Amino acid sequence: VQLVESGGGLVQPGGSRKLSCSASGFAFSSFGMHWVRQAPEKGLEWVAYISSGSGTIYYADTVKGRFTISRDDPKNTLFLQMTSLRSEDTAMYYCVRSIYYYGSSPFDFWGQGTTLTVSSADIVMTQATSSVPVTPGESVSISCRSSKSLLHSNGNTYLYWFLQRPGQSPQLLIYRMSNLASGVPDRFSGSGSGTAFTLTISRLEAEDVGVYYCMQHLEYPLTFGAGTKLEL
Amino acid sequence: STAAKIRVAITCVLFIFSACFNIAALWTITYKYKKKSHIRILIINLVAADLFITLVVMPLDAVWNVTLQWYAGDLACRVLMFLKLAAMYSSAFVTVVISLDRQAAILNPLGIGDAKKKNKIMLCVAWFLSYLLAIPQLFVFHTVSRQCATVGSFQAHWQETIYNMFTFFCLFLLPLLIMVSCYTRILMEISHKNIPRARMRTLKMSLVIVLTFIVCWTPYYLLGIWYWFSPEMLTEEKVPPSLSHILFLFGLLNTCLDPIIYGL
Amino acid sequence: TASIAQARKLVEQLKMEANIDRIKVSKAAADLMAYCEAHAKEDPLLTPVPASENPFR
Amino acid sequence: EDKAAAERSKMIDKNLREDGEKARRTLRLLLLGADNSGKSTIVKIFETKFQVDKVNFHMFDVGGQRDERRKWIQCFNDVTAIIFVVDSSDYNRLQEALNDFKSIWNNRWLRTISVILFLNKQDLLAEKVSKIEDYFPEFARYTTPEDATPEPGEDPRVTRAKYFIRKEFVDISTASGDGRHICYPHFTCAVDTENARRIFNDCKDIILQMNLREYNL
Amino acid sequence: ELDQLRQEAEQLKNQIRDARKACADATLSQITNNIDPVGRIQMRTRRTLRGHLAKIYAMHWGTDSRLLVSASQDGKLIIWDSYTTNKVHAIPLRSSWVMTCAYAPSGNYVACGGLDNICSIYNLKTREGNVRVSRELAGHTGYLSCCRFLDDNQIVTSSGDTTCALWDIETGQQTTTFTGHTGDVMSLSLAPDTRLFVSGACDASAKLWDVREGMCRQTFTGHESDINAICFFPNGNAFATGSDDATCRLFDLRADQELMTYSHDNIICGITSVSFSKSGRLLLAGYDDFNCNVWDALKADRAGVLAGHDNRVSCLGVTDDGMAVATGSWDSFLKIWN
Amino acid sequence: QHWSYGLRPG
Repeated sequence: VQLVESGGGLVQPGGSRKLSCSASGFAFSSFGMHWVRQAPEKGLEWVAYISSGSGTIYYADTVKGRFTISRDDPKNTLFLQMTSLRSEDTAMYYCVRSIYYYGSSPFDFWGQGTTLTVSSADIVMTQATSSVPVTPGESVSISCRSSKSLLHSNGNTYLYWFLQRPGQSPQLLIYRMSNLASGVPDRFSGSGSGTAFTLTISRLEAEDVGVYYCMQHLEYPLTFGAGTKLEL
Repeated sequence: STAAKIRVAITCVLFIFSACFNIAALWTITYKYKKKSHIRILIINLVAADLFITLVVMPLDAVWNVTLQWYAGDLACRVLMFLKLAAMYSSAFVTVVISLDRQAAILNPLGIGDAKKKNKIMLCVAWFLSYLLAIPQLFVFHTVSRQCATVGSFQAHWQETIYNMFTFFCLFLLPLLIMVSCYTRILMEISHKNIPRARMRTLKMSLVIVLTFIVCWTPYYLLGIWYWFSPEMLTEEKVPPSLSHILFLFGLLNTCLDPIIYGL
Repeated sequence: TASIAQARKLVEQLKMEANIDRIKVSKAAADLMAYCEAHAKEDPLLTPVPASENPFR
Repeated sequence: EDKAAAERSKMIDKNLREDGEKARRTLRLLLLGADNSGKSTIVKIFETKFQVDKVNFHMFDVGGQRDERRKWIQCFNDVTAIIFVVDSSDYNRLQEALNDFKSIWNNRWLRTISVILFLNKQDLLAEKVSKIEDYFPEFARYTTPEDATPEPGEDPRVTRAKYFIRKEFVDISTASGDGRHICYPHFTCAVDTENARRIFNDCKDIILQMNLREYNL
Repeated sequence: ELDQLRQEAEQLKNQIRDARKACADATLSQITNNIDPVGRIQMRTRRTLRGHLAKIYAMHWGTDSRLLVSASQDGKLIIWDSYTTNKVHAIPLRSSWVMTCAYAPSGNYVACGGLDNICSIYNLKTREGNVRVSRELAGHTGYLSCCRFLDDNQIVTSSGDTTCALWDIETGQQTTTFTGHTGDVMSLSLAPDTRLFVSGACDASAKLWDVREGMCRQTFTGHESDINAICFFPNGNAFATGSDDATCRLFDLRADQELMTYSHDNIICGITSVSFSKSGRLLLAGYDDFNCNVWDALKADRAGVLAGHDNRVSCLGVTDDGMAVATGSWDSFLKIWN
Repeated sequence: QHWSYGLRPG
């Protein structure tokens, strides 16, 4: 399972470019695909979504109309056409697969990303502190708050946790505030109460150093919080 | 004036019987074909056309029988006559579709699996055409000045005659020809090859269907052609009003006979 | 022979079955009834639960 | 809320409907017979496929399964026809074939399923009548019917033997079937090539009579 | 000495009958004659699942009591979310003739099989996002009638070969073979503790098996025809069998005898499926008369009827939380009842 | 009578 993104580079303001993602190692047609962005020295920001069957598309209010999202299942590629550009589009663009069914693990795999340089009802996620000093072998808790309760009538608290290590792409840790993603060490745990959530790492390690992000999947304008940076 | 007051009563009792039979057959199809089948689609479509006839044609007949002048007005006449003709055309075209489906099932059995699609398209066409051929009713019917009649619309008698003959072809003659073609094809195919009892049943069913159709619509159209090719029969009052009043009901007689024939 | 071996296996299995220790049918019935009574309050189908707690309505 | 799951279910439904559309036009047949019978050679678990006038035929030979065959025959209660092959040359095993045919014909789940019968190995039957190949049943009382339509150049002993075997099978057929299913006897051989045509014609008759019943003709 | 062994077997059978008769001092009807009846059980179709086209031959519930696997003759397994009626998975099969389906207790895998004489184990939690065939088990010489997971690495199978098997999925080998029956094994039920399991075959007999020892413990011989369905009482000390002779029966292992018969004169059609309720007070049995019955397990009286199917009730299951009952029929519809 | 046989209400 690997997603490799091509495109990027310099563009003058007002230009246009098509980012592409080549997917190899899984059933691309049976997945939905998200374009997410990360401005330099800043957090994540969901950009676009195209579902399996290309029957549902969603855009952020910051890109609606300017950007379009398309997919070619026959040759396993996912395209983002950016038509008008400005300095606020300068960012690393990641492609994230997300398969939706009962018990699924959305946002499991992330791409490496492509750099692109340009020469009120949304739920707000707040992460208390910009950073926390940590020492190996101890336990650390990260706190997140949501403006709106994420506990739906079906009992699913739609909070997701991601870890971005220095110089790598985000990796899923927990996908519904309690469920541990495949390949994640048991030391990570997640609890919540519908509006306040906590991610606990039992024993810190060299791998745990990085920025932790929270996300909500209640209303499709998905919102991330300014992650907490665990460094030492 | 007496025979008209009898007619209204016969029309009312026909309303009652037809509603009873149509609703009963619609309910009974849920048991006879509790598993969904194309026969159910065709039968419910025929019952729908028959109920549309029952719920429009009869009220028109009773009300007009009492109120000799068409007290509703002009556009009321146009749209209501259009609805009457469309309902009768729907009945005729749906029975034609049923006959074609039976012919296709017996002559080309292997295609039964494709009969749910084909039937569907046919039905749609029928219904649309029944409302496409009914449009002239709007134009040709004008309210007159001491009921509603076409005497104020057609410029020459031959136009009226050919219009009546066109509805003759589209309502009686063509369904009869298609029914006879389909059923005689079925009989000659089955006789070309249990099968004896089967073919006896087929002959009984085909003969009853064709002859009931014939008897139901032959007096009605007999008076029809009489008048259309010879209007003077009414100026000299050769036909007593009792005969006309009774005979025209044979058309609605098929409304009640259709559920019994095709539903059993 | 094959028949001899089959018969020997059958008789050995019958002997193994015979040695089993059996309890009275009354104890069987009593224990089945006891289990049914003990877990009667936890059976949704036997005692229809409120429509709120039923996930299918 | 997760509408994506509903969308995935809709896509699954679309694919399932397409597969059903693809499979609806295939006419299914169940081939069953003894080991002596030439079941394999007829068509020119085991699956076979063939075509006649662009109607697909899917023929199933269970092969390694039950002998009462009753636990599995229920899986084939919606097939178009059961193709039953009997080796006519073997007189001693012909009673076994008749008993198997009686079993299949009176089975609970096959009361609507018709049987296409292939009295295979007809040239061997002709060769065996030879004198030494006497007939085990009480056959002396039988003589050819007035309506016999023998193949040209057929020795009368041969034709009366053939008609005796056919009469035996059709007697087992009519005696117990309440008109809901019909047996179609045919005589075939190893080099015969018209078998697919015969199955096609028989199946057309089967669906024609199914339609006659559906319409209460 | 064939006659000597025959006489020894007959004497052993007579001894078994005498011991059973001695143990039978009362009857379960008499003992339960003072317990209040369960009353009229009204159950309504809460969900109907309509994706299938051909006949449904088996279904199984997941341990979560929410997901549900169903196998159909059109070569398709469907894993549904019953709460929302939407299809989680649709698995296409190599062979369209499927007589069984099982759901792993952990929910990772799902097994199927049929006339192909192979048990196919499918993996659901693939990193590729598609259900793959984790393995095919190909040691049986007869049609696969039933299969039940013990864990993610062991599966028990019953075949018309007149034998059952305990497999090892990783190595694809028959770890154990149970070879006592004299007829096609039609159903098996796995004990709650998984130590034992019962199997009902077409020799009008059921047999109790030790999974790890590999030997028959008891043989129950009450029925008069094939035993299509078998289920365990929730406590592992009894089991209910459903046979073609329009009769269900209850057997208790410790007493090693038949306790009660659930039959009525108006029922002359065989039992296809048998299932118990969570408490064990309800015995739901599917019948060939296009409808299912609900029996008072203790009083033998018919407490209710489920009558939504217009064809044979092929399969019947009850959730681990006892919330609902899923019945699948030859009409291509599964119905959840509560 | 979809036709006008007299004005005889129809």
